[PDB]
Amino acid sequence: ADCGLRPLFEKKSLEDKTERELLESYID
Amino acid sequence: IVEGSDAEIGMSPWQVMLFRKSPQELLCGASLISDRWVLTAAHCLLYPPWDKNFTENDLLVRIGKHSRTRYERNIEKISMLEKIYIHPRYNWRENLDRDIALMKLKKPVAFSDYIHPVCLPDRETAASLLQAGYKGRVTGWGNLKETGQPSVLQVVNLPIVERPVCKDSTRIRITDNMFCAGYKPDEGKRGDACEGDSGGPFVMKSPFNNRWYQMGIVSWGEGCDRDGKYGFYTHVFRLKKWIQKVIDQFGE
Amino acid sequence: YAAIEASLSETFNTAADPGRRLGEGSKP
Ligand SMILES: *[C@@H]1O[C@H](CO)[C@@H](O)[C@H](O)[C@H]1NC(C)=O
Ligand code: NA
Repeated sequence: ADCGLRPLFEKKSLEDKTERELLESYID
Repeated sequence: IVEGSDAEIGMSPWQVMLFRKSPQELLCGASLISDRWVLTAAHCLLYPPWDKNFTENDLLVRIGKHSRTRYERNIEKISMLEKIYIHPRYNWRENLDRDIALMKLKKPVAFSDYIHPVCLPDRETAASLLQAGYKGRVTGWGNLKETGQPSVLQVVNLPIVERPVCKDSTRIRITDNMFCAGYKPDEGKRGDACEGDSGGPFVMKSPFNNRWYQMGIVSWGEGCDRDGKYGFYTHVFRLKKWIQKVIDQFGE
Repeated sequence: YAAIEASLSETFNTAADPGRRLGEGSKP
């Protein structure tokens, strides 16, 4: 319900320094 | 964490520090999965060949931390363990098969910007996300090199590895409750988990719902960041049923 | 508890991981 979602990022619509590296990896 | 970078604040709010009472030492990491339940590796809590066998009264958990050592007043909460459950088929003689354990907090931790549980994957989340080439994230206050302590929480993104490749990287028997992750020796990047990182979570972010899912538990490896070696992770979904059981039964 | 102790160390040691010491990681 609450879980998986970071108060200081997801919930504040905000991206940490290296999230992109993870998403990009799904594309390759 | 070898070749990591410093975590941001509240970047990994499920991250838990497992703390030894007397003497005071960092034992390994763990992860918050609910307000009462903590998931770590079993080999942190029990490993007979080293006469290692802790109990609910030997340990403490520190939640919401960032600095490894500093007491973080009005941020970190500390909790006491009510019950420990190591997996019944955890084999510590041969290859740390089923290296997983559950800890119940005496009191339910309160959630902050700093403290928040992680998602456990269901069948297809595990099946969609956990694929070789896909990167996950590892966190801990473990050592910086295979023997050196970090100042604060360290974080690294490691690619999952093809099961063939895991198996032909080692002489150790790779059961189905393990997966491995890390760079190939000429992938240019590198980095691994290290000592005192075990039990810490390997998580991935779902591209469908922005949620983080703990896919693996940091389990074992032949050293740290060794070329042509990878890091091994307890497959959290394979063990979902046991987790399910321990929660539904013990602790209402 | 959470009750300013100052009797909890802020200078301790990361313990020793059997996990990292399997196989070639076995130490002398
Ligand atoms: C470890 O210690 C506990 C508590 O005394 C004991 O009940 C348990 O059976 C022990 N496990 C082993 C096999 O060392
Ligand atoms: Na490696």
